[PDB]
Order: sequence, then C-alpha cells, then structure tokens
Amino acid sequence: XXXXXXXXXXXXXXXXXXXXXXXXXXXWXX
Amino acid sequence: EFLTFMNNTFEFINKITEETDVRRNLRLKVYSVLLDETSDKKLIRNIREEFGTLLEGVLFFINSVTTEIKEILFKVLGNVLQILPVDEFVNAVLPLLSTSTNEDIRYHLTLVIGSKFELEGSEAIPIVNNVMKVLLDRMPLESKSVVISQVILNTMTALVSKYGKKLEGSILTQALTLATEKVSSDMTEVKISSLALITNCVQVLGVKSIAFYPKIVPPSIKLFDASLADSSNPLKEQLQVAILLLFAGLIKRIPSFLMSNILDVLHVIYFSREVDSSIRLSVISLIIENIDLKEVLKVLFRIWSTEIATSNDTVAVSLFLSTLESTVENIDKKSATSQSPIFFKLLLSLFEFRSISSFDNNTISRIEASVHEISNSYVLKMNDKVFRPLF
Amino acid sequence: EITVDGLDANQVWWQVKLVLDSIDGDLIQGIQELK
Amino acid sequence: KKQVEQRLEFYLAIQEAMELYNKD
Amino acid sequence: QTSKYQATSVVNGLLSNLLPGVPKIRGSKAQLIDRNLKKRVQLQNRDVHKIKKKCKLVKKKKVKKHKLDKEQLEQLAKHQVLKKHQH
RNA sequence: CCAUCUAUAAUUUUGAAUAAAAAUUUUGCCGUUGCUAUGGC
Repeated sequence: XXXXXXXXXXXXXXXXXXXXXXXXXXXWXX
Repeated sequence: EFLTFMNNTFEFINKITEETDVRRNLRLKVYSVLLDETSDKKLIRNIREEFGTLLEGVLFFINSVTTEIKEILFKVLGNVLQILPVDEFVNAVLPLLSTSTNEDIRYHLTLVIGSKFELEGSEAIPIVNNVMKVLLDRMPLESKSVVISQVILNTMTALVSKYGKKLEGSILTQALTLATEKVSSDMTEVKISSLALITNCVQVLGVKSIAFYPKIVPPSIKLFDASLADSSNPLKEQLQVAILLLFAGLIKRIPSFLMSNILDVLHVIYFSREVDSSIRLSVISLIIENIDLKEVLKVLFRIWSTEIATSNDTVAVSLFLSTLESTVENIDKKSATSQSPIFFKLLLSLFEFRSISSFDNNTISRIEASVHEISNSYVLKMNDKVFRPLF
Repeated sequence: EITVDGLDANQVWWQVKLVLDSIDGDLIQGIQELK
Repeated sequence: KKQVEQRLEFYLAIQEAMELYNKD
Repeated sequence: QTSKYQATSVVNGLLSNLLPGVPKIRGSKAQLIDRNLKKRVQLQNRDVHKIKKKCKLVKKKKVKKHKLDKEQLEQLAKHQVLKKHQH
C-alpha cells in the first residue's frame, strides 16, 4: 500500500532524473 | 432685530422637532405609518418626498449662515436625520444628490449618508448595494469638484471597510477599477482617497484582486518618486503614509505576488522622509512575518550597494539595519546555509562602509557594532561544511 | 481566470498552485468514485 | 469655624467637517 | 482646510485598521541610530491584539445600544397600529 | 569612576546678509520689588 505508492513515486522520479532526497541539517558539533 | 427673530424662529423649529408619548413624537408617528400595511403607498411616497425637501432646507441654512444660530441648525438637523429610518432615508436622499444643483449641499448630503451607516449592521446590506451603485455612478459626474470627488471616495472606503465582503462582487470589482483610474488624478487629495480605496478593496478581494496588480503596485512606486520631488506639497506627510499603508495592506493579503516587487517596497520604506519612524518600522515587521526571508536577504544586498550605502541618510541606514537584524533572528537554519554566500557578500560590503561613509566616527562604530552582532548570529546557525569555504 | 498579462513567471505560478491545489482534492475524490 | 470650612472644601462627527467648509 | 481634514481622517482610518498601536497623523547621528534599533524591539513587544479588542468592544456597544433603540421604538409603534386597527 | 569621542555653547573666514565652514576654547506654586532682592502656601 504505502510501499507501493513509494515504488510508483520512485518510478515516477526514475522516469525523469528527479531522484530527490530529503535534506539533512547539521549543527556545530565536535 | 431680524437676526434675533431668526434665532428665536429656529428655536421654535427646534422645540417642535425635539424628541422630549406616541402622539407627541414625530419620529414614532412616521414609523407607525411605515408599519401600517393598510396605509396607502402614495402616502408613503409623500413622506419620502417631503423629508428630502426638509433635509435640503436645513442644509441650505447651515450652508449659508451667528455662532448661536449655527449651533441651533445642527440641533434642528440632528432632529431631522432621525425622523425616518435608514431604509427610507437612503431612498429619500439618494435621488436628491443628482437633483441638487449646489456644490455645498451635495457635499453635506454625502456626509450624512455615510453617518447613517456608522451604527448599522448586516441588516443594511441590500441598502448599501444601492448606495454604492449610486456613488459609483456619480463619480464621473462629480470629477470637476475636488471636495465632492474626495468625499464620495471616502464614504465608499468606509462602506467597503465595514461589511465590505458581504457586498456584491460586481460592486467591489467596479470600485477597485474606479480607484486605479483616479490614482492618476492631478490633485493630491484624489490620490490619497484613491490609495485608501484600493487598500480596502484589495483586503476584501484578496487574491481575486491580482488581475489589477499591474495597475496598483507599479503606478504607486512611480507616485512615490514624484512625492519626493514635490516637497512643498502641504499633503506630503499624508501622501507618503497613504502609499506606505497601501503596501502594508497588500503585504498582508498577497505576500507571494509581492515577493517580486519587494525591492521597490523597501525603497519606499527607507526613503519615505515625511513618515514617522514608528510607521516605517512597523511596516518592516509585516515584511518579515509575511514574506519569505530568503528573498528579503537577497534583496537586502542589492538595495544596500545601490542606494543605502551612498545615501548618507541616517534613518535609511538604521531602518536597513533593523531589517537585516530582524531577518537573521527569524531566518531558519535551512535557509541560512543556502543563502550564506549572499549574506557574506553583503557582510564584506558592510565592513567596507567605513571607507565611503560620510558619517562621523561614533556613528560608524555604532553601525559596525550591530553589523558584528548579526554576523555572529548568522555564522552560528550554520555548519562546518558550508562555513569552511566561506571562512 | 489566470492572468498572465504584466505579471512575471513567478507570479503566474502562484495562481497555478492555488487553482490546482484546490482542484486536486475534488479531482482525486472524483477518480475514486469513477474507479 | 474657618478651620472646619477649610476641611469642608478639601473633602456629531459630521458637524466638525461642515464648519470647516464654510471657512474654506 | 476641509481638504486637509478629509485626507488626515482617511489616512488615520487605515492606520487603526492595519497598524493599531502606531501613532496617528496630526543632535548626534549615532544617537539616532540606536533609538530606531531600540524602537524595533519595543514595537515588537507591544500588545496590538489588546488594542484591536478594545476598539471592537467600544464599537460593538454603540451598535448594540442603537439596535435596542430601534427594537424598543418598533414595539411602541407596533402597538399603536394595533390600537387603531381595533377601533 | 576616569580618560577618549561626540553634543551644547563661545571667538573667526567667504559672506549686504541668511547660510555653511575651516580653526580654536534664586523658587514646587503664587506675589511684590529691580533691570536684582524678598513676602505668602
């Protein structure tokens, strides 16, 4: 269900070159 | 002699009209006739026609008056306006605007029409649609007289401010088109009243007014540039506020469409000399809380290099500093890292302000003090990866 | 209507998003009934 | 008695627009 | 003179609607820089929401009082049309 | 707190002049009495 939607969404993003990923916000550390 | 007789006569007219018993009060006798279904309609028409002649007569004396007799005629007029209700008042007075041939009487007639709606509610909606259509129709005719041209716009502004949303859409779209044309009027008063009407119409319509956006924002920006040149205008403070309040109205209602013209908004705010700093500094705070902070940061660099840096204007510099510190203390971490190359490009320019500044040492050292505290806040709220190339 | 006269590209898209976002909810419900 | 007396005392919006027009 | 009074009234009307707390229409430069910077925070801490509420209540009472006056005057006249319709 | 830098005030140049500009450095309130002094609360 939800996995199938992501697979379809991944195929959609795969249809074009989208391949978008969530950004990661880092902080001053170490 | 005669004047003493005149003073006593209007006291005599005042005593009769004064609402000191059902049979005694003239106001209650009129309303019962309206209630009575069996009362002939032709009799109701006479009451409407006779009231208009009475209202015009008292305005004629007030217009052409003597301090004591002036006060009495206002006592008499106050009694007259309460004789019949709002529904019949609008029917019995609106036709009289076209009929009346005196500039003064039509000026007074438009004020009283607006006053009746001050204390009304949503029951007056069908009535107000009638009033608005009449006022819109007379605006082309009354273009010659500035005072009447101004007053009709002011009443329309009040009627659109109060229960304006519930008015029919055609009137609102017709009123906005009228204002956009009258902003170009040569008289400053018509500009101020037209700018006030656009602000209220845009508030009611919201996004639906985007069709008129090319007729609102660009002409206003040119109007501001002309406002600076004519510093002798006695209404210079009111005009610059009106242009400023126009943007404040549409910074709250259409932020996204104004993101493109945000630079010209900031140009108006900084260099609006006549307006008080409180008014200017308040309309900044709308921009931060309503417009994307990424675009403001990009525009703060262009405005500084082009205008503020060479302005040698104290209030403009301080207002720029207030915008820059508000943006950084509100801009989130994700936007701060993305927009970092722009901010540091601005930062080097702010550091070099000492070379070109015409101010004395204390000012520049105070300006730099704020530049350093914002830079620390912005360098915090970043990470190693983005800042190492910038360092 | 969407106005494209005397408006830049960014302003036009804002009109598109508001129109399409509202229509998406009703449109999606329509396909579910049809399906 | 005078001392007691000293203690005793111790214890239209449209209208404004119109006349401006007559001045004008 | 009416030209000036009408312009101020219209503008003052917008200030109340959009910027409630802001006032209406009626030295060293380093000092001037600070005052604006201090004005920024103290304007931010103003309780405009309380200012809007007071204006709404003041208007609401007057509208409410006027509404009762219409209601009461209607009843007195309604009984009279009733009275005469009997006779 | 001190110093430093400003601000205010003063002499000076262009200047009929305004103007800029280098430059430098007795009462809380109420009276009376002078041109300063003392009566009431």
